Amino acid sequence: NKDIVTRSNLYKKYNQVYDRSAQSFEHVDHYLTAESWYRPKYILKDGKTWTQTEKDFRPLLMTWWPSQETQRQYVNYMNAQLGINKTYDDTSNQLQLNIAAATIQAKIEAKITTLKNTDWLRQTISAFVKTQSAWNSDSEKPFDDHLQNGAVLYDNEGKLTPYANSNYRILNRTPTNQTGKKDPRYTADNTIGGYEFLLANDVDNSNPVVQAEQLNWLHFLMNFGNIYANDPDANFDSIRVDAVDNVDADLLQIAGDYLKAAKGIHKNDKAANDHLSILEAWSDNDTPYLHDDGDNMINMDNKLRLSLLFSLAKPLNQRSGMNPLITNSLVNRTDDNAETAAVPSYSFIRAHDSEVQDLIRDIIKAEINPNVVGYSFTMEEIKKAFEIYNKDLLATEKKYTHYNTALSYALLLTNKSSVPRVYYGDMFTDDGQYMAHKTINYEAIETLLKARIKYVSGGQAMRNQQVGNSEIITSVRYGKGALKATDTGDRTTRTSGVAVIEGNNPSLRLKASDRVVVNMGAAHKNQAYRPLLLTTDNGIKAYHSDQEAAGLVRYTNDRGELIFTAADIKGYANPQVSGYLGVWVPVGAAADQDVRVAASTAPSTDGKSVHQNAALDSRVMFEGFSNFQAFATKKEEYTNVVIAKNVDKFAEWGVTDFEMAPQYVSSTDGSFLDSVIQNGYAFTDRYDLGISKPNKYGTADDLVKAIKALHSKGIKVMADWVPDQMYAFPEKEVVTATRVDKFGKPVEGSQIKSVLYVADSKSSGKDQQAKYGGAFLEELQAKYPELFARKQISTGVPMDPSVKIKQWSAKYFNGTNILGRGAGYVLKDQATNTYFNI
Ligand SMILES: [Ca+2]
Ligand SMILES: [Cl-]
Repeated sequence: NKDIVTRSNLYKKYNQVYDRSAQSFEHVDHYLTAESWYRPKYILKDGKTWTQTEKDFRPLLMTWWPSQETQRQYVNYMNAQLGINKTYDDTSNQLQLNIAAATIQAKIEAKITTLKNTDWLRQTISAFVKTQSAWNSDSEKPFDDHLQNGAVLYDNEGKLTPYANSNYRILNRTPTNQTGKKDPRYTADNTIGGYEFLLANDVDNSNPVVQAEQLNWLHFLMNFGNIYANDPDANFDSIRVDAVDNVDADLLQIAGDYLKAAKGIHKNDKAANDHLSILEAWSDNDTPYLHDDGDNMINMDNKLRLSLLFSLAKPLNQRSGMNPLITNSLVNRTDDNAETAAVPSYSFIRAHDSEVQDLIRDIIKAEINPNVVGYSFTMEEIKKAFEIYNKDLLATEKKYTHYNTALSYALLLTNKSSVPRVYYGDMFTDDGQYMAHKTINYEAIETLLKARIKYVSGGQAMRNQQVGNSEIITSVRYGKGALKATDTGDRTTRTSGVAVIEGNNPSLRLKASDRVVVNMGAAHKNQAYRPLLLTTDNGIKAYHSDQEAAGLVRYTNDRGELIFTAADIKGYANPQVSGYLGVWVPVGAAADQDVRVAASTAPSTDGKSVHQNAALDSRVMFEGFSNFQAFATKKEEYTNVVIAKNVDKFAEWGVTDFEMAPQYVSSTDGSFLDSVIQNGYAFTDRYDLGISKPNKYGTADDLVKAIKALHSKGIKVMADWVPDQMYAFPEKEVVTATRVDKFGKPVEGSQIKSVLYVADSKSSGKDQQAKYGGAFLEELQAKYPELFARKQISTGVPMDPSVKIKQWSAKYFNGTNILGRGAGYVLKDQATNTYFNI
């Protein structure tokens, strides 16, 4: 318990602790750590004269050691640090070691007076502690496939840490596994459809008090303008649910219920489309889960992503056939004639995380360091990887980066029955200042986005034709008002629609007798067509008007068929195309032609909130950041400042939904990619949206101006809801902990098995969390009582708003990534085998 901490020290009555008080020890929850300092009764001032101790704290390992072997190692170490040329071996006795320590002590106090400070000794003792297997990674091994090498799970009933107890920490309650059993309804994924421990400090989203706080935070983000700036035009309109497969899926009912109660998205498409919210949910069970739950949010179409990636973007010898582009999707686009698609979705080829950091890892693991752990890169590894990356982008033969980006975007931006999401890093450089440098594909993508507003409407037909040595796909939109190939349309149908012709093989050669006959639809008999995009020897030629293409007009026949031959279609191999891209639009669309349609106020009657109809198809999502954006050097280069200045560009592209980066002030621990490039996903304060300090994207005021500028053009703005984990807490806590895998299963024969461990898991209690934490739970329970009545699926009980989280503490977390502090960091009395409690 509390004894006296010392025949280990022969200056025992000088070096013994000032008093029996707690104020004379650097403790964590009244326990002592190998790095704990204390106030002795006397200091050996300048290693000369025993002086009698104000702010004169000294290391405990100066005068106390857990084992005699540790004293030896401490003597050997500090001898080498202070220039004492003498080591002591295995057979040395206790008197020799005590005199060695009572010499080290003297020279320590000499250097404290010479150097006039103590930092050097903090670093020297820390360094010594990290050499001992019981106080470093050695006792935390073996490592597992956790992104940060391993995790520890906080025990629900800890006799020595009752303040860290919980009746919850219910793990792996993914949408698939929400009830603690695999859902029998969803068979596309044989697994439990995710895992609890992803990164850093894992928030216990099974805790009813934490569930209430996540809703509190959700309300805050959807009212950020009203709350921060008393400005109702600066609110986030929508959310992205980050890391769905790594959190308790009760948050999906909580967020869906909130959108229904607060925004009325279930009433009609106008409400739903004004607050269009998305998941990042990787399991193939999550889409059908979300559909049954009421389409309160939309998921990615992961099948179409993989179809694009493997048909178009992969290297030439790893490339699949093209037919997946038609059939391997939530929607079979062979003949899509539906007023409303069965399931709503968003579609993409890349995102901030998907096919960016994966490519940087491939480059690092290849040409620099093969022992890289997950995505835990150093900034130097990143900077040099990007020299290889940026050169590969402009190569015809790419070894690392995507082929056929423009072919992918031609399908994404003409496909029916999905909301396309354009990735920032496909129009601008993944690195560098925001919107500073255009990619070689910027023009093609910009042309398609403007064309989409003007031409892309009506039913869809995709065909896969075997011709010459290879294959092509055609994708057609029949024009506004023409759902079917037989619809003869009105005037606007005639001057809308589009044909996309694509091949994914550079050797594609048509025989002289080969015809590609593309049915444009019954509205397009005997009609002039002109190119929008054509593949050339060196890249892609874009056509910004009918007149720019005046020389390349061709005609449909009396059956409404465009016909192409060897003269028109062949394989190419340049930095932009590896195969063929041709895009054709009808001649004579007015300069201001817009075939998009607004969401109706008519009541929804199918029990779903979001409907993949012409109104949702008219939307475009923009992922408005890159992980590897440069840090701003001046205020004009801040992302949110550039966004406000360039908002006219987004409206011109038909961006309806601007997905902003997470706006939380980033932690700087560098324990993951996210906390090295400071994207916003690694944070300590959920409510610090550039308030205490700028985020990577600017000040809180810069954010407010960015949201208002986007709102000024009718553009909705999405907040990144990130309830899975938090990084780099400033206050230590002692927890009873067990070494686990990412699923929370206890490991082999770990020395960390219901033992004390020192976590960084307490917030300051003086941050934005302390101000806004649970601040809106009374307002929410008053307006929307049904939210707090619902018995959540994973727990069987409602959210508990009776407690407010002003300070994060281990009792609200499942556990943490291993911190390299070891299984024995909390000091015991050698004799009693008892943890020191003060
Ligand atoms: Ca989790
Ligand atoms: Cl259909």
